[PDB]
Amino acid sequence: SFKCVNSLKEDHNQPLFGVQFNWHSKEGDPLVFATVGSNRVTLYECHSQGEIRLLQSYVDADADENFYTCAWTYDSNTSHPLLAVAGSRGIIRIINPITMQCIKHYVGHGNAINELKFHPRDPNLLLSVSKDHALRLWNIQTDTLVAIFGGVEGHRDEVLSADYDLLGEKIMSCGMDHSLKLWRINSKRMMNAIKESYDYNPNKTNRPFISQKIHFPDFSTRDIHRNYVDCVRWLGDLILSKSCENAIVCWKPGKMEDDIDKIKPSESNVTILGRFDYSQCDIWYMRFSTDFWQKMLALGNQVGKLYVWDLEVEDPHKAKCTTLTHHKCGAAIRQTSFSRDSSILIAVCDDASIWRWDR
Amino acid sequence: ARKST
Repeated sequence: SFKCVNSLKEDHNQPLFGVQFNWHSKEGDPLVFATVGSNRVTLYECHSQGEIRLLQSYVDADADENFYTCAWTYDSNTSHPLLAVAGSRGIIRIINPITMQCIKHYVGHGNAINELKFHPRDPNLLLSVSKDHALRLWNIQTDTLVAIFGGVEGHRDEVLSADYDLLGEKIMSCGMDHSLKLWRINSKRMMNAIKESYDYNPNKTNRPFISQKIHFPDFSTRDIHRNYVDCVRWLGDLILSKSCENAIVCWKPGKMEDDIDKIKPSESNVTILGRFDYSQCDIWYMRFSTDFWQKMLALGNQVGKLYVWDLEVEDPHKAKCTTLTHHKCGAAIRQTSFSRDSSILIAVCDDASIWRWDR
Repeated sequence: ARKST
């Protein structure tokens, strides 16, 4: 049971394109989420009786910046959390969430960054996906660009989403060219590059750091969706992905029995294991999310309805759907986020509203 | 495909 306990509206009236709970917060500290929209990022604290305590924002000096996405990590030496933000200017900002100071930034991308993700096992490895058709992997410890995943066989239009698998050995990306593409980062070459990125200190050498140019995916398919693929997530070795066709497909590369690590780039088949249908979500840039454990799946649609899927069933097609509505919630939900313990679900909207659902 | 309605 989720019940709606509170809502609010940010003062800029622009779309909130993203929301992330900090899953690296300390034991005993209150639960905290960031929202991104307009040219800002804002942090809030969850307290009892549905209260959403407004903390502090970071506002970009450029009036024309528009933040699209954010991701949490932490400093690897001090335990302290960090929040990365990015959007239309194609600039990644690493923000100290306590003071909201911009610690540092990365340029390179030829255009808008549509999503950011951190590696599940290495808090320094930041993946950005761009409107310039490419993904980039950054080491935010040594401030190095580890690799660009692109080229003619990479995406031929905007990359909209990507996700590391559980161990962070491979990436799956999706975008406007209707395709989902796989990029392994556990090859000798990539493990070497990450290692070399850690040994790099510009003060102690003469060389620039050389990026990898990865121009070939380890698998590709245009067979799942017939429009823009705007969100992707690993579910073990299986994939969850959506287009703007009111469906989330659960699928895998190759045939039913094929091992994901034995899939070759020539692979021609995919296997569909289920599809979760819903209504009125035919605009693009609409992201579902999952809880920490991947027991559930949340997606908002374009008229303010929420869909939650219970994934704690023995095959993906057996997922149990439930819905959450509120008569005052009628604007489009761009993204959802669960607290780490899944007691709270947050939805953020095109009219700048923030909706809080408690279990 | 539109980004918004």
